[PDB]
Amino acid sequence: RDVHPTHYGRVCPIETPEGPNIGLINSLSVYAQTNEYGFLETPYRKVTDGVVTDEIHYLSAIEEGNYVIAQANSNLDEEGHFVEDLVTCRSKGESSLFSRDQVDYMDVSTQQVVSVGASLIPFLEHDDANRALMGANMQRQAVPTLRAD
Amino acid sequence: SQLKLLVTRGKEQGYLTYAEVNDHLPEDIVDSDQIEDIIQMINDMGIQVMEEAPDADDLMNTADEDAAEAAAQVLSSVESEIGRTTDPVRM
Amino acid sequence: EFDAIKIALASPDMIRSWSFGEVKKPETINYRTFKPERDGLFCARIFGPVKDYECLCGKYKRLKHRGVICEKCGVEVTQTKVRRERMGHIELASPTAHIWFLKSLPSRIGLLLDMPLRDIERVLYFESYVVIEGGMTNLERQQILTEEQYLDALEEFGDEFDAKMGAEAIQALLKSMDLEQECEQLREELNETNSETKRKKLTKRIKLLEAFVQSGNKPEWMILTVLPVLPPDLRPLVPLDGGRFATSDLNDLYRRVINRNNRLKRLLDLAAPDIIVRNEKRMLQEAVDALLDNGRRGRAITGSNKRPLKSLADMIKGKQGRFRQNLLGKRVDYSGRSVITVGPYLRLHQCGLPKKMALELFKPFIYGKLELRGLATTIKAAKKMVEREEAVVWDILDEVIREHPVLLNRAPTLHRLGIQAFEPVLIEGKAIQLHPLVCAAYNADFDGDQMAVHVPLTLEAQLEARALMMSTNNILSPANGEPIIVPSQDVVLGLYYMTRDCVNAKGEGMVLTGPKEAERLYRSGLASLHARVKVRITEYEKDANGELVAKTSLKDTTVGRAILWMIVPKGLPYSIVNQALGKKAISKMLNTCYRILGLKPTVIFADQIMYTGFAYAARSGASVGIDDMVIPEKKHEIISEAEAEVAEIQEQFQSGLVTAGERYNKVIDIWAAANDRVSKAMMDNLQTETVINRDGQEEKQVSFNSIYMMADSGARGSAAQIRQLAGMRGLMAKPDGSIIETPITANFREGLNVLQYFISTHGARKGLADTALKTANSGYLTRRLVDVAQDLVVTEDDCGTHEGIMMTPVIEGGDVKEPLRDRVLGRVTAEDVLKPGTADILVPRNTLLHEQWCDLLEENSVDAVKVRSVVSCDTDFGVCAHCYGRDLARGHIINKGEAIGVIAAQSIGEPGTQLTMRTFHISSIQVKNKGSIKLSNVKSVVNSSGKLVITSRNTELKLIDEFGRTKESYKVPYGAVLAKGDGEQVAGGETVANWDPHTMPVITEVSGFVRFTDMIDGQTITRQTDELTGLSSLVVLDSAERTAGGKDLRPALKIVDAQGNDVLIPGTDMPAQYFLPGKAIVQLEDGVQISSGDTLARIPQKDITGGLPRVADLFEARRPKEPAILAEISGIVSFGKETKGKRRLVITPVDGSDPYEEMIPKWRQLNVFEGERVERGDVISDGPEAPHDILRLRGVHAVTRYIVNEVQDVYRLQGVKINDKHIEVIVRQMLRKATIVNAGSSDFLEGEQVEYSRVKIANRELEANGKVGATYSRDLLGITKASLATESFISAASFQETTRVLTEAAVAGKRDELRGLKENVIVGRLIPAGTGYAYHQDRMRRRAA
Amino acid sequence: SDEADEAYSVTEQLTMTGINRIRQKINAHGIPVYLCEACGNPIPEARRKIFPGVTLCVECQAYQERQRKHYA
Amino acid sequence: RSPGVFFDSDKGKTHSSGKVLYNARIIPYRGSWLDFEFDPKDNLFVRIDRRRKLPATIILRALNYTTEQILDLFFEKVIFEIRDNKLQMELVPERLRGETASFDIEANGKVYVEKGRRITARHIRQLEKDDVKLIEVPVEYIAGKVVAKDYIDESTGELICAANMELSLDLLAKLSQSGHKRIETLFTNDLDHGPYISETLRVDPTNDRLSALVEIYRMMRPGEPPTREAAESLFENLFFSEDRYDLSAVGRMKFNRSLLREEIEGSGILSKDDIIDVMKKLIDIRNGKGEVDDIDHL
Ligand SMILES: [Mg+2]
Ligand SMILES: [Zn+2]
Ligand SMILES: [Zn+2]
Ligand SMILES: [Zn+2]
Repeated sequence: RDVHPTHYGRVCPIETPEGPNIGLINSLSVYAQTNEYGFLETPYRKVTDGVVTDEIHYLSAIEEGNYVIAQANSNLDEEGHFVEDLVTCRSKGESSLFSRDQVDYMDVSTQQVVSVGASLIPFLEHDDANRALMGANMQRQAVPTLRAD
Repeated sequence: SQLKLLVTRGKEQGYLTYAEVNDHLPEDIVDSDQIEDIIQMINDMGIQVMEEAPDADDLMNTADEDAAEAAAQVLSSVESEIGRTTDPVRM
Repeated sequence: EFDAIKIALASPDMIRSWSFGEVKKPETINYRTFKPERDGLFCARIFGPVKDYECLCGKYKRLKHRGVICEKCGVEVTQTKVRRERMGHIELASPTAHIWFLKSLPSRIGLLLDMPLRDIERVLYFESYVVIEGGMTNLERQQILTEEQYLDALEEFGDEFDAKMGAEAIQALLKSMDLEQECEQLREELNETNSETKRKKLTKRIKLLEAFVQSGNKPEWMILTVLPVLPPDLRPLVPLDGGRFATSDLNDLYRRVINRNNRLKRLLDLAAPDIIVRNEKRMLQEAVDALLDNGRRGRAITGSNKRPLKSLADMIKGKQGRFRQNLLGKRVDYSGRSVITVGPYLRLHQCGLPKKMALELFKPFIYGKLELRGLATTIKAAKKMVEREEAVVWDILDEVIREHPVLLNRAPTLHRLGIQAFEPVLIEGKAIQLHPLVCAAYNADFDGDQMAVHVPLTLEAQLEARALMMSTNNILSPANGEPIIVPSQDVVLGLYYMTRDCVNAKGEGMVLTGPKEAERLYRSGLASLHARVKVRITEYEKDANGELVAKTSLKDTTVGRAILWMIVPKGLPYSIVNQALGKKAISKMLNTCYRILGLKPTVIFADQIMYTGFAYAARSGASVGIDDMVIPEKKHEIISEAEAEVAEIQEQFQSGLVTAGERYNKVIDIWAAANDRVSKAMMDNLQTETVINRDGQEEKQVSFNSIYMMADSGARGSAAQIRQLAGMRGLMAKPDGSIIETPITANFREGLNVLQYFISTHGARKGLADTALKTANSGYLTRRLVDVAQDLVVTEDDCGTHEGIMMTPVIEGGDVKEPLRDRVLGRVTAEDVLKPGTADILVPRNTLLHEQWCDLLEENSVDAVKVRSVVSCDTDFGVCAHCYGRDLARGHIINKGEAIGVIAAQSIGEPGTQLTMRTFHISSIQVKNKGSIKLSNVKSVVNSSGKLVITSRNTELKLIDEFGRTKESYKVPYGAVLAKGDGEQVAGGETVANWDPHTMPVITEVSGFVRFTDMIDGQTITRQTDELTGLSSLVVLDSAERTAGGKDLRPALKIVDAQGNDVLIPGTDMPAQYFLPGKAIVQLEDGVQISSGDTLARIPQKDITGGLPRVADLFEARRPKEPAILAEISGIVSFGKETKGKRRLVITPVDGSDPYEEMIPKWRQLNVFEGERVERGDVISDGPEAPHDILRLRGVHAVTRYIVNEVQDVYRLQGVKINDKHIEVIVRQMLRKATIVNAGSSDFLEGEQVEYSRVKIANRELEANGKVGATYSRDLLGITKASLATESFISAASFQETTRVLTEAAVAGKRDELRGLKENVIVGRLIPAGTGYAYHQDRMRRRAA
Repeated sequence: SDEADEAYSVTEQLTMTGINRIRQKINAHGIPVYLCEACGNPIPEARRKIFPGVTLCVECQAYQERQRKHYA
Repeated sequence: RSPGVFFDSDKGKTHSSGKVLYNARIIPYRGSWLDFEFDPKDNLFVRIDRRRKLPATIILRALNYTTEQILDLFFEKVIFEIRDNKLQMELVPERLRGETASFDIEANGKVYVEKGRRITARHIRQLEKDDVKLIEVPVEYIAGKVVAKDYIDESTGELICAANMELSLDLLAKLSQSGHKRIETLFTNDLDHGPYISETLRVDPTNDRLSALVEIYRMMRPGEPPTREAAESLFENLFFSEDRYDLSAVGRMKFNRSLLREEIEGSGILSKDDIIDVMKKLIDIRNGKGEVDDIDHL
């Protein structure tokens, strides 16, 4: 019934039907694919020693907990070098600060944590979580109008 | 009679799993229907044999009270027999 | 019409009278012409005809033959309603054991015969034999046998030997037994011989036997001979669409029974070998047993759908039987639902109602009125007129609607204000516009919540609704007299914005001729709504006897307050509106108006508050903008310093100066402190930040930041939510309760990035999940509590008693947690309240302590009143009005007829929804107030140090001031070194007790010689020597170390005097030889006399839960296994045998019988000295005290005070307000079973449990008679156990196990008298509670007359 | 009210009575002890400076917490 | 939920004390389950498909393992020597990291730690930087240990002391008469390397492979007479048949990943390697190096 620190980029953390079955009908995130086995995987930019390459790399859930993944909102100096020394990352569940030369992967784009429903909300980052949940659920019931605007 | 202290275990816990009621059974029951009937007799007096850990934080006692000693008698007796007297077909 | 309902066995004779002919064949219909086939499961001639007044022949199709039975095919020309009341019998070829009396646990054929269930189950399924009057040869009557021994003893005897098998045997047994015979034989051989389990079970059996004799039953009617069949229309075979019939399983089951019955009959005709007929009998028995209660014993027969098909019990018993859904909750006519909207234009006694809804719910009213006014000739013409909806139909509608109030109800009816009744204002629309103030009660809001309107038809119903349920009649929460009409959010913010004041607004300073001039300026535009001003207001007061005397003055107010003054009624001071009017002030305004001007002016005034509030919140234009969520500017500094803190702790961790858990704790600690600091920075920046200037420089006033206004008016919001808008939103928790170590240091005004948002998601979804579950399990507490307390009703005006309880201010830990004015308000005083010097009888002894009397109490500073309680009433089967109090939902007093049990359960289950669902947790005695000492339960010694060391146990210090009332509570620990004495003068700053928790004295009374009497060093002593001080300590050890040389000996540290004789302790024949427990810090070794109460021997060394489930357990009355062991009797304590775990402790009286032993498990640290003469109802083990013990020792009043305090504290830690009558009435419903201390002159078994009213009526009847009656012992059961044992069976079979209650009430011939509230709802008569109380009374005097 | 309005208070009680027990494990009193109450080692000055009133050396505290972690 | 091996805790909700139990299921895509449940007294109990619980090492014995190599698998060794004077011991200093010495830790003739001391990291560095390679302690330090393997007489072929034997003074007494110099006890600490399989041996009713298969068959389908190779057949088809039991390829991936196997794919049938790796990972989760699985973990 609840979210785990490996839902990141695989299952929407906010978009669920509130009511009787919360967290059982979790909806898929934007870039989430399924592994060759059946496991969900999400992309990550391969970041070698200090440069964030634009070759992407689909990590599954069992593997992502053995890498220092970057943060989607991490600046870059026109070449793929983080313009901070330390950089926000999430190594094993607990997020943290990690030095420049430790990140193993970066995130593909910042909408990769939320589902298609909860990505049409502007200013999602200024809302209570449950408010965005109710918001996605109620966007999913909108009746088409005469003149769609 | 490990059955008899199985009953007291299920009481002093307030619940029984299928694990416990598979542990403290008679080792000689092969006809599953006997297991069915006896777990029903257990639940009839308390305590209800759910299949897992829960009742952890559910503090709700409809199992009073004359049924308790009678059902304990029936359980203590089920070992004295081997069945079945419940299926007409097999009889 | 009728009266009590009798249930019992049914003979075969009575069953043959019930029927209208026997069903022989198993066929239902005729498959091509679907006439019900004769004469089977749907027989026209047995179970009535299929068409109204038409026989199945076709020959008789007119009413003119109504009543003749067609000679061609036998049917009786009648109504096919008759096809729902006839029954038919099935002649069983062999007898059959009724599975209910067979396998109910306890088996009634079993313990009516005293035969084990296994043996009857053997004889039934023919695996055995059983003798019945086995001649005068060898075998007792009940003797089982088998095939083998049977055929053997038959060689012995062909006659004088009767061993049957199967239901024939059990029947010949049941009939051959003699109830009077075995009952009196058990009498004899239980009288002349008594043994514990023997007398237990045998007197149980004789109870059952004489119950069977007292009833009209017969012992063998448990064994079916004729079987009845339900009427067809109750088990129909309805034709669905497409020639695909639908039936109920009962047709399949009846087919299965009739088939095997016929097959058995044919076998018996053929004279088959008894193997096959045995299998046939067993098959028929399984058929009947699956027809009666399928799934009971033998793996229920499954229908054609794979499914275990239902039987008669499953149509009765369980969650789905009759008793539960259609017998309690039904779909009801004249009813509709729709979406509620606001409609502020209303009064609070009306509700909008759409013309479509109104015209449709009110059809027969309009029809009758259109044909009464002549607007329509017939009723058919009236229907046509309405369905065309003509211009006069609407006017006739508005004529009908006028005074007919409609009931409005919402989905989760959590309490009795969930149903109210309004007058309908027709509303050209489609939404039920519900008045705003009422949404508090209904718990409603306008985001889609549907409400359901019901119409009351009769005149008694309209008068109930208009007199008992109108929305203007319930402005007080029935949980507590505080009103439920408090304005919520638009209106408190409008009222707040009005009654405020800038520091320099328009039109400031000017003085006004009154409030009318205030509005004449404001609307004109010459004064801001809050610009301070002097205005002349004339406020009234009801100081005299109903004389509202005016007093005028020039008050210093604002334009807003004076404009709002025009809506306040007369008798209210201007001080009520000269404040800033948040939500609390705007609630207590309504509250004072109720306490002064009664109810009508309060409803009018509340409507006026709402109108003026909406109007001036509209005029305020008070929006919210993103520029209003002002971040502080010292935020980045606070966050930076907290980050430096966590970096330094992490650095210390990297240098091995801390564990992991402690680095984590310090991180969470510094983050909590930084979060609090940012909250404070923002609130300081935001509350006063309006900085204005008048005739000069500058001056900071409270802010007008609209977010702050809505948070500070109590309109919407608080410190925390703006902490999340402006400050940082703190530490977010994952759902286990373990807080994440990095906090979101941002707000919602600045975004959260992806990680911080993903972190808030955890706790957010946890909270969402726990409200989506907390709702679905909503009325479980209220429902569980009305099962126990439903049948309770205020049934007498006064019971004339002087019992009661001593209501007192609650003072726990420090100071008062609630005054006496609350806990006494509107309860009847039991005995006279005298003044402090007692001076006269001040408060008479039957005075309804309303607000004047609460004032007149606190104006003499009383802190203890003997108030009548519900639980200590005297009336049987009810409660007298006075010993309950006043109906806090109506104000005046309880009436004869209020079903206070239901409203108590509701008043505890409603506020139970504001308590969290999952459960929940949490040096010296320095004076801090001005007052004077008072030590309670004190027995001390003033040692040579001049200090005080109290030798008692229950000694604690309370603070009593100039008036006498208790000021503060504190406990005085044992040997708490008191610098003061007792009762003398004190001030705040002189620590009254200094005591060291390291040591618990053995304080002597005498400054005498030490003496180690009975102290064997090495066998009763341990040779301790602390070489720090070099301390010669002959310490005493427990009974867990030393040898058997002094094992149960007693190390006695005694103070004798300075010549060598033992100093007797003053009062008894024991010198002061304090026998030593183990582990004692007995520093001083012998030969050193010391002060009167030094620590010669020194003993070595408030969590509260809060869930609603803590309430459920508080009521279930469970014995926590860490229970304080009270003292079964006052008197000299003493120990005994040791080292069993169960160690002996016994208390001897001066007078009574001494020997009472109790085995204290040695896991618990004992807490009473060896030779202290102990009180009654003391404590030895300390911790949880089981309430059962509190009852059995301290009495009823002590257990009620305990449970009331437990529940009240669980509700008070969140601030939920609930009265005491409710917990008291539920507690009275808890202790309503008693058992007798002496069987006495009455007709009661010794250890039998009977309802306390039964004992107390019989004993009153007996001591009014010659003898003296039973000496009872009150008992206490939980709600879940007390609501099981109840008197009716129609009631207690609705919600209990149906089969067990029905079988017991059947065997016992228990005729139910409809005098409860569940029964009279099931049967469908008037409840005895409310309006129906009068009818039930006058019908109770019709009979008995 | 609504789903989110009560869910807020459920989460808020959760967070508050989760902060408070982690913050109550913190020692705020003052009584220097100088000797780990299990092993008698001298608690160094610095590890007594961070948490005043700490009555265990870091080694014994790590042991006791490792033991706590399995609920023994 | 995918096939594979899962480790869960059942945290503080069955026992009264609150101690957690740390079971370790093995669910295959098709076949028979296998569960490994501790008990409140820290006893490994393997229960094949959900019926009655059995002691742990009975399945190991059915794998044709006996007690000595079982202890060699599930433990480290400690080697006491009769150094001509009251049984002095082999020592490596990092083992002791968390000890409370019942003696005077001394080498070079030099007391490293006074007796009674909770063994410190300080004395750790002292030992190895000074490299203590054999210590001497009193005899009641070996008085309560357990012997690793078998021990039988050179006199009459009689048992010195059985494998997995609690120690005493007479046991070392008879070892001296046997001339034994290698006391193989185990390294069991309350904190990290706890004794669990040892006590589970103590509770094991059976002693050899045939007894184990007898017990297993009596549990699987009771009533029928057992038989040596009949029980052998039942067991070796229960989790070793290509026909019956199979963790599919995803099951094998989850398995070889949940134990940190270098490979990623293999058989569809279990092995001694697999069940022993499972038991090891379980007891090392109990020790405190590892973590139970979150169920919702995607
Ligand atoms: Mg709503
Ligand atoms: Zn006819
Ligand atoms: Zn009364
Ligand atoms: Zn230590």
